[PDB]
Amino acid sequence: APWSREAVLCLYRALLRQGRELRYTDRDFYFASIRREFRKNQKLENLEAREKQLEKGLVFLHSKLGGLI
Amino acid sequence: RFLSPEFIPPRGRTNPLKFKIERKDMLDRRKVLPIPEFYVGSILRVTTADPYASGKTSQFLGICIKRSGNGLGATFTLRNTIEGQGVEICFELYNPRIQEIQVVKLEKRLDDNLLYLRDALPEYSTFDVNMKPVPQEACQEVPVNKLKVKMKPKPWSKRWERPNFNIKGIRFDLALTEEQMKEAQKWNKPWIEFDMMREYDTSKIEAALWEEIEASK
Amino acid sequence: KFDIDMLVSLLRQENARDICVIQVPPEMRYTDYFVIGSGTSTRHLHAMVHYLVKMYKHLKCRSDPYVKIEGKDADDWLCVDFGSMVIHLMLPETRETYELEKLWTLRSFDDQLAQIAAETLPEDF
Amino acid sequence: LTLDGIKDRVLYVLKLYDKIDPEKLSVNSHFMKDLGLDSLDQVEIIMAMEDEFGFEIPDIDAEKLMCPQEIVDYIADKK
Amino acid sequence: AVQKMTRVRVVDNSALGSTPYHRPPRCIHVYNKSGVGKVGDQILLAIRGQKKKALIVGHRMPGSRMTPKFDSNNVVLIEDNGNPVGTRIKIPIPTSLRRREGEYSKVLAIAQNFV
Amino acid sequence: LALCGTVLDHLVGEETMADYLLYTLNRHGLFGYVQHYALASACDQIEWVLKNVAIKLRKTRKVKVLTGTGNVNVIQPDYAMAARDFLRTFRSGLLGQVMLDRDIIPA
Amino acid sequence: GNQNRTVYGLKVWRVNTKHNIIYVNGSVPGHKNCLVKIKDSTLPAYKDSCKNLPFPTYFPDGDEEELPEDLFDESVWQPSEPSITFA
Ligand SMILES: [Mg+2]
Repeated sequence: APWSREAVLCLYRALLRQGRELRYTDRDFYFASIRREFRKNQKLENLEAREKQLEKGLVFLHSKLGGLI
Repeated sequence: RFLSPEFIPPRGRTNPLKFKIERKDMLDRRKVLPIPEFYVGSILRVTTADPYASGKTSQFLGICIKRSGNGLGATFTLRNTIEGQGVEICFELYNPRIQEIQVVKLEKRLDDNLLYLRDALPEYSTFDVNMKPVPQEACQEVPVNKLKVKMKPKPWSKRWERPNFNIKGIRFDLALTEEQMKEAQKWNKPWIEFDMMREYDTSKIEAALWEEIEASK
Repeated sequence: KFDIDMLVSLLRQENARDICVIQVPPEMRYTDYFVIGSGTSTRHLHAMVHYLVKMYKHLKCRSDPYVKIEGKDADDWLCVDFGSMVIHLMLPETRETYELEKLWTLRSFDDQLAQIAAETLPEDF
Repeated sequence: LTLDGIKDRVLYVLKLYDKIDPEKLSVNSHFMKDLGLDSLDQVEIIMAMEDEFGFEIPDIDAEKLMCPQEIVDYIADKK
Repeated sequence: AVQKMTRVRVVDNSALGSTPYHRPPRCIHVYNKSGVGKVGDQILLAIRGQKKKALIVGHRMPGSRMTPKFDSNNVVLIEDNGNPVGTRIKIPIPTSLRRREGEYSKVLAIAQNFV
Repeated sequence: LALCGTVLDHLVGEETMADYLLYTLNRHGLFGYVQHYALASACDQIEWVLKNVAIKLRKTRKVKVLTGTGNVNVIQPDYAMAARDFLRTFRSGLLGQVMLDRDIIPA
Repeated sequence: GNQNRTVYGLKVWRVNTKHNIIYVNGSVPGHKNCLVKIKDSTLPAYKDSCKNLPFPTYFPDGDEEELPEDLFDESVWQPSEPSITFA
């Protein structure tokens, strides 16, 4: 369904990897929120739908975790 | 030799000194910021510092639909459509919070007013915000874009078919039947163009003004 | 001095939950820093807002102008806009419904925004 | 390094994840089938595990462990 | 300039406006001592048999130089407590709303595009 | 009190009232408008039924809608006319017998 | 029309010594090329503000110091200055 299941997981690890480098924010809230995002959406999707969701996550990573200090 | 319109004085009983004083101030701002040559119908990108923030800059790109004003108060309007919402900002050339003016695409259009673009189809009003500038040739004459736009249903902002507007950039044939075109010609004043006391000749004024502008350089 | 570091420490001391700090690129002309923090109840929300404003006036800003407290008529969402920072304090359910974090994190890829399409107006035949 | 320590420490951290509900956390607890941890779920076990033992684990093969014993060896032989 | 009986375009994603209905909303009251309404002025709409508060975010009438003139009279619906009814605004909103006296930070938070 | 025709319908709009018919008509089970107006199948949305009724009666208007680039006049089906005819059929009794006050009388 | 009217409390933004031009805030009664009467404001706030100004009058023959061609008020943004950036 996704561009690649490997990329899907790769994205998550990357996000969580940076998740422990934040300073001015609730580190726990970050983890929790992200988990809900991935889970709720990725469980069932189509090629086009899954392509968009993974793409939005990809840009978030490449934008200083969405400017989230 | 392109003399910017704002320098040309309007006729009246105001003293020439009032204009000389203003020109000196106008030339002073131009040295600090260069105001590029542009005409109605050319696409411009204007970067202005927002006063509602901490000197952060804003950018707006659009086609210059109108140019008006004399002296240090001269203005130009330029339109664009953003997420399917038309917007027009009337900028002031000499406002000291205009960081930069870039002529993305320099050209001339059949008319010197493009207000009718409000009633034309959205395509003729939408321009890409991120478009890169097109090349220009200094030792050449500016191109004249002869595009004739297509209008939306008849109820318009104004009666553009009427002879007083003198619009030459609308496809009247498609949107109006010849019966309407004949009827609209009942407001035509043929004598206007042929009465010699209504014409303001600025050739000598432009010649003297051009010399002064170069001399100050 | 009054800065983001002082504000977050002030918010942490008063024990707010889920404090999120999103930087805003200079391109957007809204604010340098965007702050969202949840609160236990309406009473707690009022206390936090009052404390921050009280500290703000005390903490220098002698030349800098004053800041209004907005949303007092509202019972669950209060927003205070400082010169270069904006803080929104709201209850958990209000935070969940509006999802301010997602919009500013994902500028144009927010799920709610995606659902908002464009249209035109053709005749009916 | 202590082999028993790695096992109990890996088992200790694995115990804490109420997300996995350690109803049966045998040293050979199959992360995927026994615990029903999706590809996403098994990773967070690693990533969280990485924090415990100074990380340095590459996911290339950390997604093939699927049992506390193997991951114990995976780190024991990497330490 | 918005007056009594003007026709308005709701620019939220809220169901109250979003839903296509044969009649547009019409202004019933302008919250000013001046009967006229400009950018940042609240108004009371009559939208689908319901009386609902709203805020003007743009209009077709010219304003002062360096401000944006829109092609439609744009309005956002606000609850009685003052919280916006809708959660998103995809149409550009002028940045003057920030400094006008009043409560506009909530609306600005919901607006992604500013002109 | 407006359903039966006791008060002038334009005081209520005739659009917050046509909806009420569909609710009670469907609620009470009198699925007669489908056959009379040859609708596809039962429904509970005015915009849909009044779309069907309008087409059946071949009635359309030229209505000004306000889009993002400016007002435009677009021909559209008469939602207003359908509401009247839908009301005027009900009141004529060809849509069935009704007991608007029900569960208030039994009690 | 054609009546004597007075405007009160108009600020002076700049003076041009070379051409003897005064820049006065806002509008002044009369048409262009109309002669006007200029005198210090009689409003309560500016009761004794003429302490700083030349008390009898400004004498250029005295030549105590030669004035710049253009005099400005501090708030005024002069042309030829860097563009305003509200940093
Ligand atoms: Mg008009």
